[PDB]
Amino acid sequence: TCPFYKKIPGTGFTVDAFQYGVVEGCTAYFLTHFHSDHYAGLSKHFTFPVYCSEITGNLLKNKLHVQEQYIHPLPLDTECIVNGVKVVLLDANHCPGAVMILFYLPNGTVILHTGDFRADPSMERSLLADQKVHMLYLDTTYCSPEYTFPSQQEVIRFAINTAFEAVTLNPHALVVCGTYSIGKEKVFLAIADVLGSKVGMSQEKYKTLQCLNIPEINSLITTDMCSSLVHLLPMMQINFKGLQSHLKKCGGKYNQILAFRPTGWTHSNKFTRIADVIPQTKGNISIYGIPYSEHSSYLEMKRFVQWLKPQKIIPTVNVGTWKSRSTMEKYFREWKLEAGY
Ligand SMILES: COc1ccc2c3c(cccc13)C(=O)N(O)C2=O
Ligand SMILES: COc1ccc2c3c(cccc13)C(=O)N(O)C2=O
Ligand code: NI
Ligand SMILES: [Zn+2]
Repeated sequence: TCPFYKKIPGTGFTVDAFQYGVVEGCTAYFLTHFHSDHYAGLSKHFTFPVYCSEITGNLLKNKLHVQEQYIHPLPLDTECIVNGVKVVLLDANHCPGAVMILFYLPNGTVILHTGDFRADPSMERSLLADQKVHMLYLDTTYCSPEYTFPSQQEVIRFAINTAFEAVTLNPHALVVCGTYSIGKEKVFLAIADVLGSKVGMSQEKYKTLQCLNIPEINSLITTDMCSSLVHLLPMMQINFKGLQSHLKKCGGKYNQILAFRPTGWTHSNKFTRIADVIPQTKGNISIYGIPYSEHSSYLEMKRFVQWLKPQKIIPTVNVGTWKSRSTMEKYFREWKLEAGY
């Protein structure tokens, strides 16, 4: 049962629809980015063409072992023709390799699928400025006004300052950052840079980062944990028990852990500004939850949609309940009446 919001009308295209078997009529499967809820179903035994960014294609080949004959990477900001239809991939400001897709239908309809994105004013000067867009398939993850969080710049500044202070006060403190999906790499890269260290991680995480075309990555990451003052761990280990366990394995090199858990929005945001964020502490371990989002805030999403002025909006997130659907449609109507389209 492939949902309608993953189908592109007038085409043989689906978007992020790999867990529904052979979709009837689908001649090309697009993947917006390498996140689990979006590539779900893709495996080494997929035998249909997959269209994606170069970075996403690297991850499909090396992490999911999809055969190269079915991986069709496309450059960004470049008009391409897929099965007789003009398409453009645009940077989504989400995770590495994440794209939005512009479809130019033969009948003149223009469709923008945002994939997952964090709307930014720089998108208002992309190839979208040249385009009337009739249908918008919109990442509505945080489509409610209570969803406020700081800029990525502000969050990284807090993380850098917090880590530099803690390690300058105690040179025997270890910094740990939690990760699961790709994305939010700036958190641990910026901290390692201010500490003059490479980032140590597992072989599997190292493999993943090697696929991301990050400039000078070999100067920034390592599998030699002993040489690193900043360690990556699975997000599930970012707790007092998991961190105590990791500290023991470091052989008495460290006597303190400062850990960061990059989250999306938490209602702590509704009460606390980034400068007033405090950690959870138990003994010699402190855990900071930092609101580093790679999705649009409500205000960022509203600004983007009011600039784009689409004729029709199709939400791709929070579609499962009538309450969420009615809430989002109320906001779309508000935005349209305020802006005048
Ligand atoms: C369990 O934590 C996640 C699982 C899946 C995803 C995800 C994302 C952000 C942040 C967290 C997650 C995301 O952007 N996407 O697409 C995902 O699939
Ligand atoms: C199972 O838990 C998730 C599955 C998918 C997603 C997700 C996210 C946050 C937090 C959790 C999840 C998210 O932001 N996005 O985009 C997702 O697709
Ligand atoms: Ni995502
Ligand atoms: Zn997602």
